[PDB]
Amino acid sequence: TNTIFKLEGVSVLSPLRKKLDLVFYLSNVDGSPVITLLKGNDRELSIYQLNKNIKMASFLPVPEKPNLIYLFMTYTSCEDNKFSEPVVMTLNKENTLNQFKKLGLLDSNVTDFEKCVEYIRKQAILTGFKISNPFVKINSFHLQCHRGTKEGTLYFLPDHIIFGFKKPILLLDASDIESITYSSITRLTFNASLVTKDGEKYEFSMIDQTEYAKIDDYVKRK
Repeated sequence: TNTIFKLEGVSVLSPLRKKLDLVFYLSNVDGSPVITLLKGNDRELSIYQLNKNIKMASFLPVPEKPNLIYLFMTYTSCEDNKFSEPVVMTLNKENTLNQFKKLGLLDSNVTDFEKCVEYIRKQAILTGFKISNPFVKINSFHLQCHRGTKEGTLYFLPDHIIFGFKKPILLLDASDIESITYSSITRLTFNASLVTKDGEKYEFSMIDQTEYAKIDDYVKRK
């Protein structure tokens, strides 16, 4: 089989929480790309034909941890229907650079992790899908809030909103948002309820009051 690249000892959070080895390879059958996540020789997760099965994929910042990055991917199905929740992995930036150097993908004098991101994004286009990098000409933002008693991170991306990363991880299409309603408004926080075109309602609470303008602008985009 044609292996394109690998990363050893990646910290996967969803749809399982385990350190796993990532292998990106092309199927011998039709050349379509595959990702598999290994523990020893055991394929814990595999997603085939990424060119058809990845619904969205993005690099996302880890709040308060600039040395790390998330790679987030949603998929139509996986090997043996083992899981449905989105793939969320944490990459250590410097480790990724070190691994890419040892695979001969980057020169030893390269110091910018964004060169790793560039490589990975180009491997996706070469194989028929797209991994975005919205935080590196539209302004994306993220913030901490609750979806009840549990804190999470709300990401506002050009085409999607994500609330992560405890189960169930929420992904909404921006174009599906019908309205926003503000409630429990105080000097410190407000609550926001997003209603989609299908009439469904998504309630977020305890958002810092300073986030109002960005959120209101976002929903008014277009």
